[PDB]
Amino acid sequence: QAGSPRQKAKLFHVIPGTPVTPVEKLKEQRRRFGQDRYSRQPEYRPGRNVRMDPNTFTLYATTKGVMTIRTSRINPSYKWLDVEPDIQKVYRSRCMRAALQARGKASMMVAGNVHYRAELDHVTEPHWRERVMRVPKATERFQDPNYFTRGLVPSLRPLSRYSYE
Amino acid sequence: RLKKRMVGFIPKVIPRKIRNNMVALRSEANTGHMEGYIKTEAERLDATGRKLQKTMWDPVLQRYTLMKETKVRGPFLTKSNIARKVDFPVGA
RNA sequence: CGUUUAUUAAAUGCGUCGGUCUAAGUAUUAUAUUUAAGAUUAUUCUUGUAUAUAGAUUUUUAUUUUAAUUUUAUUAGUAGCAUAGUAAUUUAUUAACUGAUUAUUAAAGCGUUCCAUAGAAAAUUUUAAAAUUAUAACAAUCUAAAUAAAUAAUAAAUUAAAAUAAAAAUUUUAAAAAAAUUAAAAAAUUAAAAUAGGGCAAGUCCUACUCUCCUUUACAAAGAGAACGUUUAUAUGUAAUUGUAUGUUUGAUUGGGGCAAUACUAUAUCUAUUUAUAUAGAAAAAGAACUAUAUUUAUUGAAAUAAUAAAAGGUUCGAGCAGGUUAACAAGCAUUAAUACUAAAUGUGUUUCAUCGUCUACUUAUUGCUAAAUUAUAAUUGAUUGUUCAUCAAAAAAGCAAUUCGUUAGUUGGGUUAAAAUCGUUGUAAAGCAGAUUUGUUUAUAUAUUUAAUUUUUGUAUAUAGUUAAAAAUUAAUAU
RNA sequence: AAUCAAAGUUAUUAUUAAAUAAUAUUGAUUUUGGAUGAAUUUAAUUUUUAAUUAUAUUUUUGAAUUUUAAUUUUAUUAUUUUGAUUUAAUAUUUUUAAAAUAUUAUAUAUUUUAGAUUUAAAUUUGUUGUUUUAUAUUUAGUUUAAUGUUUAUAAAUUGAUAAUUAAUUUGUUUUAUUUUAAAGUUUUUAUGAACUGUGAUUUAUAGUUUAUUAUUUUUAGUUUAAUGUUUAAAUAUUUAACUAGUGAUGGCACAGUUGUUCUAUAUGUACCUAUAAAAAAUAGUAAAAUUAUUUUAAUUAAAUUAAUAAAUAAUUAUUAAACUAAUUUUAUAUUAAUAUUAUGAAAAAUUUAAAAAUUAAUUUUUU
Repeated sequence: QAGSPRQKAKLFHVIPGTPVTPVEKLKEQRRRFGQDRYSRQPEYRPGRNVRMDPNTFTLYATTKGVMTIRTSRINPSYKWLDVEPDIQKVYRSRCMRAALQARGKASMMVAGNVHYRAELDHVTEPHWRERVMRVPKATERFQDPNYFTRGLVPSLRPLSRYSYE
Repeated sequence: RLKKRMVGFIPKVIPRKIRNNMVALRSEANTGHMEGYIKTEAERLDATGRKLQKTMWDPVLQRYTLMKETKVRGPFLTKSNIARKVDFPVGA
């Protein structure tokens, strides 16, 4: 019927968890133009100190620092790329966290544990399902504009309605 | 070579090529600048009988000046872009 | 009625006819062609070349050239006539893929048609010496030995046989497991062959035309008080001999994405300002346009030319594909001097119901396989044909219809070399020997498959069996 | 039946070849004309028998390139009088021509039998010894400089002017080479009309049927067939056919982008692709080859692109490198610089596809 081109490799250009300069493409994402239509949703949305390039959806860090992926607590399909700027802040803990757990003195319930995050949130915020599932009535989503002039509410944000946690 | 007109993906339409879709917004300040601009569908169709106009940074002057549209092919500072002399409201 | 390199509806040739030519040859003539004589006739209609033309192109059809796709009237028509076919009928033959006749919508014959037609090639009838089947049937000439001493080919052999499996292949090896010398005949294998037959790759060749391009001698302009030769300009002619005419999957596709295990052959689907780099031109500040198989190097498209040269690699196969009662089957791609189907001759291992089993000959066409005639009618597989033919299939020799702008292409018919001293194996014989078949090896050698008359036709039932015998198909078979 | 492994010396004879060398040169191998000449004529403003010390320029963007070197100055066309010198090469003919081991029913040379078997090279694009070459003996048989010692010094930059606090080597100037064999071709001019075309050329040496001078046809050289098949023949033997030429095997005449053609792309001297001659055309883009044993660091890869493979990654290679936490006191081929005519991966595990294998796959891949 026709031909086809080869699908390019859209994968990580750093190692997640390790330090990162800004001139490194953190991930070269598929601007999933389904077939060069103009609407896509990238796999790894941008995170802390990470800024997305508009054209090719490639995440470039903005400040040199250790990098990481934060899988969304709600849906583990939607991930952010966090770059936390301090490289010593994590290195000087890893060298402990990996020196403690060698002597068998580190606890495995750490937040950073991959398989614990499901339970970690639930120890602290026990009804977080209901805090994101709750549907807001159009009254409270647009709090009385007079409360903005009377100054009660610091600033009305009517479009920020979605709980991205 | 022959094969002067290609046939793979003859694109339906094509924005750049349409009677006046790409227009050189040359500057009304006759500094010879131009900024090629494709008229969007807001003006692709003849919504504008008037010749397009815009305000754009005139990089020569370093000032925002008018940009009157004009065909992209042609000398941009002809003996027609000379402004008639005038004595300003300054001076003695 | 002559004449030819694959030898003829090849090309000649007389006449008619078309065109040209009255300052080099006689305009009932000679140039330049198309046809073909003889006899009947020679139809309908035009889009382009040519002519004429008026600055040229563009226009433009007295005659001519080429054309007519439903020209198709005359005329013959299954015919060298694109398939459909062995055309349907009739004959003819025991049997009619023959051939001839009738008519007649012939895939798209057709007026240069058709008839007439002689020694040719067919089809009958018929007769007949070639040794035509049946059929086998040496009279003749063609020794050994003695002598002279060449050729193809040659990696080697002590194994070559033989059987079985194989794994890429036809099998040849490997392996297993088996067991016979020198001489001459045969051709099954080694390469018994040469050399044809393919198709692919890069290279070159040669021919052809509306689209590419010079050297080009023609046409037109101008310049010379134009006395004629030259030079220009504009033109570009297949008369022109240059180069292109692809690549990938098989005939479509050439882009950048995406979904299909962050595999992707093109796999399967879809999308879309996803953009066409450079160089000359175009835009002169910082801003910009055009176009190319969209990585983008070249300046048209076609042919078989008997195409070729240097290579490998298949049509006929250890595996594939599409059109036979729907479905089992002819058989366009993965090997490889195996170098066409059929016939002749000559074998073979299988396998197939109750003894037990496998010899039919013919007609048409040589295609292959059926139809069908002989009362009754050839089991199915497999390996087979360099020994033999060539009928088919077949390489510009043509021709018909058919496709092509042409060169040409594909059906159909007539044509068209088909071949070397046998070394190894192999096998048939032999080795001059013998007062004698034979212990065991191992066996070309085996009584019937073109049907009669007996006799029991009774048993059984609407007709009637069964051992046998005679005759017929007429021939005998032992290495120490 | 049968084997059995093995003879290295002729004998005898003497002034060429090749390059080189910068002095001559009207055409080497009998005696022109031999009437008296007319007959023995090769000359013209072009890389020519004339042969030229640079890397910058400039240039259809891509095969195009540097100007006196000392004005007659020596780079200049060359031998007898050292067998003319030198260095390389070396023969060629005459007639020589040789020798005494392994069974006794059968795989392959070792003495003591048994064990033992790709013949090699290529080709294997692992369709993995894939059907190619080799009779043997000897001779001949293929060109990328493995090295830097004292006079002596280099090193960048803009588009352009210019700018050069911009930081730094090396070199008494290193150049030259580039495989081997092999086409069809292709162009440049010389030869050929004794074969064969066509032009032209012969005006009556046998038979015969019919009234006929036309016409049947004796017809031993020729449309067929057998034999022959490196044959007696690079076309002959036997034979069928045909045969009536006042219009033709034949005086000489036409020649190669062309003659001739009763036209077959046929022939023009035994393949018309004419011969002959002169080239280095191309052939790495699956042709054939590419010469020296005993060695001393490993591996594969599979992506961007292709009017479909000389180019790129990745691999491999040559040369060279520096020791960044991770652990044992373990274990680690990571790189740079250059050289590089390559598109397809056994058995698995699965995945597309009528596949009837191809395709993806990814670990193998023997000195």
